[PDB]
Amino acid sequence: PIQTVGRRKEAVVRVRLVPGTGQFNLDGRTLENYFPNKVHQQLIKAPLVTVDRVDQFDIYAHLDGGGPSGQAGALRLAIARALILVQPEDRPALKKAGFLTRDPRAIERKKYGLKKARKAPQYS
Amino acid sequence: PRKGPAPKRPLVNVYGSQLVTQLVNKVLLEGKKSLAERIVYGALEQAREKTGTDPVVTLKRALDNVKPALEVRSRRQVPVEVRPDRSTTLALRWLVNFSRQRREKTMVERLANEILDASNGLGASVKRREDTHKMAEANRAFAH
Amino acid sequence: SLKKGPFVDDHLLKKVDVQNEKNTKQVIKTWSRRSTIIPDFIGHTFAVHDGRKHVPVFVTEAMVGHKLGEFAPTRTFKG
Amino acid sequence: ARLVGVDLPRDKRMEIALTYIYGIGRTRSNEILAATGIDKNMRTKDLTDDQVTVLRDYIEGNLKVEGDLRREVQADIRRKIEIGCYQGLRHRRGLPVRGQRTKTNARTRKGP
Amino acid sequence: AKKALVHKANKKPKFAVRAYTRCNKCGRPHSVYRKFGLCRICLREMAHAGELPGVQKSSW
Amino acid sequence: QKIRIRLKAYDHEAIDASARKIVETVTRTGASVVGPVPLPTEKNVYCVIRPHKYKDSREHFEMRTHKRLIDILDPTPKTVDALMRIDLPASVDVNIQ
Amino acid sequence: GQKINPHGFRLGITTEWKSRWYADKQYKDYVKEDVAIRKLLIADVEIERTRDRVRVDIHTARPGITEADRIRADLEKLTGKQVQLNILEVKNPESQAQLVAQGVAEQLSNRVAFRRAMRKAIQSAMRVKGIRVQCSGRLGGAEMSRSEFYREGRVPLHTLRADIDYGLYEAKTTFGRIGVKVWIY
RNA sequence: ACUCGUGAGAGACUGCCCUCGGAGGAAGGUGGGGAUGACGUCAAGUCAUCAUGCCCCUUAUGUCCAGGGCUUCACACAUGCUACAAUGGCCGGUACAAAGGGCUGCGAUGCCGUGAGGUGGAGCGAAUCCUAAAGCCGGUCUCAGUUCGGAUCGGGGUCUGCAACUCGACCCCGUGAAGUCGGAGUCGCUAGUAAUCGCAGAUCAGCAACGCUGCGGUGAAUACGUUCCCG
RNA sequence: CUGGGUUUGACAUGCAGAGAUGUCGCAGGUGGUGCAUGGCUGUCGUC
Ligand SMILES: [Mg+2]
Ligand SMILES: [Mg+2]
Ligand SMILES: [Mg+2]
Ligand SMILES: [Mg+2]
Ligand SMILES: [Mg+2]
Ligand SMILES: [Mg+2]
Ligand SMILES: [Mg+2]
Ligand SMILES: [Mg+2]
Ligand SMILES: [Mg+2]
Repeated sequence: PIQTVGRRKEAVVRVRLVPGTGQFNLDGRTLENYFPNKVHQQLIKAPLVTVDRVDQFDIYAHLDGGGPSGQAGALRLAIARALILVQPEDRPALKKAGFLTRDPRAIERKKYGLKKARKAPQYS
Repeated sequence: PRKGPAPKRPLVNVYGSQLVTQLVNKVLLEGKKSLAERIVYGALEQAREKTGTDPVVTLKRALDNVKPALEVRSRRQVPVEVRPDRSTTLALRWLVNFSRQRREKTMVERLANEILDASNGLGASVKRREDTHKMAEANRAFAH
Repeated sequence: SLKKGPFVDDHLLKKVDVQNEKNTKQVIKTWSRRSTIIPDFIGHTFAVHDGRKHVPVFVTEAMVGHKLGEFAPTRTFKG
Repeated sequence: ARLVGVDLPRDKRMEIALTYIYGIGRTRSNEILAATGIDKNMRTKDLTDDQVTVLRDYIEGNLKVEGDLRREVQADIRRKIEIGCYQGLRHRRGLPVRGQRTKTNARTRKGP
Repeated sequence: AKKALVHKANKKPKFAVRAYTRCNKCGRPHSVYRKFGLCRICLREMAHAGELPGVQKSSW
Repeated sequence: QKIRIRLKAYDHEAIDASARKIVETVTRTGASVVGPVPLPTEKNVYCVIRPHKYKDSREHFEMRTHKRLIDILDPTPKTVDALMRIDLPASVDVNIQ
Repeated sequence: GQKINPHGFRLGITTEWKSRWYADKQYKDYVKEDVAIRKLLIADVEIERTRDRVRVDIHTARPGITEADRIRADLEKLTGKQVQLNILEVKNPESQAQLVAQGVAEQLSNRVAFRRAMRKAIQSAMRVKGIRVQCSGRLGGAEMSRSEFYREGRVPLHTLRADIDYGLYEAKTTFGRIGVKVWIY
């Protein structure tokens, strides 16, 4: 089958596609119950809704690492890769929409002399 | 900033309006979006129900009555033509600050009532744009 | 707060056991600051070390729960 | 509405109403109103006069409501001050008692 | 830190508390790493000189 | 009837010498074993000030203990004699289990 | 501060521990054991500890200085383990880093002047891609200290691939001590 | 198989239209951060990490031991936590981290207790065993020095330790002090950064730790510009 | 710092008492001088 990675901010996702009616499940739970949030709802479905496939595919998914905004954003890139393995007609749409980029955003190291990463202490 | 302009941040639009996501961030403190957003959805959909009877344009028409076209600066006071996008930053940011100043119990209600006063033009947010235009256009001499 | 039991240092309490024979007499030198006042002691003197000199300390029934070191203040501020 | 001690809170919930009494704070008021008893969301106005006297009789005997309690804290200090314990050497010159550093910021005891 | 107070740390302490752990080479009380059993300063003499196996700079 | 050869050592290249040396000794008696399997590397970290009065300066000092697990499936009297005897790793720990 | 130890700086790439033994529970003790040995006991000294066994390998320019078998028995008491001692030679003690510093240590201690004594080391050892040598502090019994250096060829300190052999010794005069430093690429 | 741990590798150089923009690629034209500190300044810090020239102490300024003291206190400055409230407090539900540490050690279920704890020892020298909060849905308080705040003080306790009076902190109960965004003036920060929220470690019986050094959660605002000050 | 002991000095070449300690079963010195010095850092400046 189609099995696809996705990562964000150290939040390691799995995805797998089967064709069927419009739902998807997250370790034996609904989308609405895992993310009670309107912002994270559209952001997962963005590669589905932009291309207008939407109700074609199931997703079963496993969720490790990170947090709610990390794992929600990680599903987007997981799906964005996965819809190309259906057919590479979607790739030129999905690239210009801007979903195939993972974030090279990651948390910077806390440095000696400084309390958070960049932030120095008080002076003189 | 000395060497050249850095690139501006991209900004994602349930409503699908540029202004509401810009309002979310101006409301936001402590870096938590959800309590910032639920106060916006509290105030915006209160103004939907009671008075104005559409969601977005009640804010957008009120936002025109905050927006200044002109601002004052000191060279060391020279008035300056404000950019199209900088006018919207002052529009949101004033509207949020006077909601924090207001006496009403909760910011669902304070931010709601501020938008209604901005629709009329009796509010403290709309009071400020007159004062900036007063201080701008009373000068003019210094502009060269 | 010694959870279970009180503390007296064993060299102190032997001198108090000698006073039982006399029923307590005079003032006995004491270099252990660290001992409790067990109600065997009540109505007795001892000369307790200040880290400098020995201060005379009479005992009463009010001073039972308190430790022996509490009645000789080690540093002086008049000003 | 007497409150037993004397003062009557000006209405509101009952759970917190008892904290204005000197003997009682939050946890002992939870213990009273559980046993005696009447719910937390009941208010001080909507108690009947005999329902106040059920609170009176139970806690009057058990704890120090005010004056008895008020004198006992002062009377323990009065002996301890002259008791000769170092702990009440510190009372006689208005300094902190429980082994704090008095070099910077002991302004609760000392004052402005 | 002297010679005499070093041999205090080697002796039997009488009570199990008083064993306070001097540095082996440094003979310094403060900042002696457990396991290494070395002075913090001494650690930099040893670790730069390639003396402690498995210990090396650094970040990251 | 399963023997487990646990390795621990500092240098990651030096274990790759020994991990081959376990294979050749056991594959004399022929086949069997899992092969080597990577296993995660621990990291103790120690921050030290660079003699007196300059706190902001600092170094850091890692030490890495690389580990291998191996797992021999087949015990045999010919194997266990040859396993310990001819195999000699230099400055690397081996714990049979 | 200025110039980290280039021996320690290239530990991952090309330096290799003088002590090459592993432990966990015995690890505090084996460091304390090696501190006793290197105080007691020269170009370089390596050790390869194993249970009940130590190599204690030595590099020296003049190997001959029977007596080593007594020094084994001196180390035998402190270690309490089977000492299998080896003394080795090294090719080019002229080119070795600590032995150049020990060469200059003899010169300054015997009241040879420093600009004479330094020039020998840089000229001879180059006769390697480049050399830098530096003697520091209290030179010829002057009141104020100074540090001067000499060099020939090229010595790139920041290049990690470049193997620099570093050495140090405190040569002890009538007036104090001079710290010699030798970088050889 | 998909992760994930390592071990080999490939992949970015304006290379295809100064620079504006192109096509892919996971990535752009210093991709992100560290490690690195030239020749030298300041007679910059340390004789208290350790060495050491000279001078001094040698019958003590050396050397054990209990005792105190380094924790005082009219004040003054500095660095930092907790706060001044509804983007809240209390309280019931329900859930997402990755770095770590563990042999005189880390300590599970179980029963005792209001609780810090006691009891007892499963398992374990380790990807096996032991070790999130803010959030979201509800409820409740109503702009009050309060159900904000958690200082100070009085009784009692637990735990290591020979011993917690001088001086350990832990949590139960009474008390509820100043404080209503802060004068002149001042610093920190250009993106996973500021701001906020936890978790672990080193030293360590015990802990004055709100410090220090690391990790991950949520996550903004603005950089028109170079005259204006500072280097 | 007040004491209680000790003298080539702790290092190399059970009953008494606060307790160390009893009585029976040349070394050394956190000691002066960082403007005598080495080594090791801070800094101007990652300029
Ligand atoms: Mg952070
Ligand atoms: Mg470079
Ligand atoms: Mg000076
Ligand atoms: Mg201090
Ligand atoms: Mg004073
Ligand atoms: Mg809760
Ligand atoms: Mg601790
Ligand atoms: Mg000296
Ligand atoms: Mg100097």
